[PDB]
Amino acid sequence: MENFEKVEKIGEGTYGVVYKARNKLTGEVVALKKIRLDPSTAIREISLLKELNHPNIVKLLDVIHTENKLYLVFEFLHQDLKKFMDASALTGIPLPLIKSYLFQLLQGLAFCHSHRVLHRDLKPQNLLINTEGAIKLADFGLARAFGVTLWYRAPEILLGCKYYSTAVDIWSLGCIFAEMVTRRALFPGDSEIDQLFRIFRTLGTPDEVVWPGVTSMPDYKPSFPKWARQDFSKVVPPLDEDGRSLLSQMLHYDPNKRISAKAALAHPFFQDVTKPVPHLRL
Ligand SMILES: Nc1nc(-c2cccc(CC(=O)O)c2)c2nc[nH]c2n1
Repeated sequence: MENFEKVEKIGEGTYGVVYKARNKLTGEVVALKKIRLDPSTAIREISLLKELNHPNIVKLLDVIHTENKLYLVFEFLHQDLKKFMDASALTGIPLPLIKSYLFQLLQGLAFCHSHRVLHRDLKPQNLLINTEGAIKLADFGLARAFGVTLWYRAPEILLGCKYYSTAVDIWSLGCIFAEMVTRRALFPGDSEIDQLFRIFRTLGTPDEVVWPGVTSMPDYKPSFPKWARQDFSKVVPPLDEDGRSLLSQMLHYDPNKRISAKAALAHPFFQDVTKPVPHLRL
């Protein structure tokens, strides 16, 4: 590369290959994302995301459009939440650290949402951690500009609603919360219908009482099986009553009923939040 002294593939991301790269002029290590194309609107829209700065969002440092190729340059972090959860599977992530991470992620969502930016595809691979106890969300705003792990997808998306709201991100974060606590994915579906039916088997099949308008969703079928709903006490033990209450508000079926990021920060579950230091093996 003409502007990067060295470049190493990290892995296959949601938009193309992601590289660890060293800027040739400055020496700075960045995450360089090559967008897999064959989009003038996307360039201007994403370029606006360069302006956003919060401690819990991965900075978009640059948008590079050269040689008819598109690259996004982001601030590099040394581990994602997926790998951290794997590394913590025998002990679990300590509760104070789960709580710190959830609090920080909600601050990042609240910031992004207040600026009219959604994620739409939050998942452990786009939640990145550092050695100082921070966690940051990567790739906020890209999905709208550009138009597969289904495990974190909100039910309205799975039911074919093409109108996204802030609530889709709260759903995904609720699923991630549950996974940090239990050390297993909450809804590890293998297809859209398996994903939907895993949700239904835990939370009950939605109906017009809990979710007015659900039966007019594009992909809703009156033939869906009708499962009863399970208690969160069975789903995320040993999470306490405060954590279970918050999770239940993040996982309401009706997106309009789900707690906002701002309201979630005020929940009693955060009546003793702290910022612990994680043990990261790099
Ligand atoms: N080390 C590192 N890795 C990634 C990364 C690498 C591969 C995949 C993804 C997410 C996905 O494609 O869904 C993210 C970063 N994104 C911003 N900063 C980053 N730093």
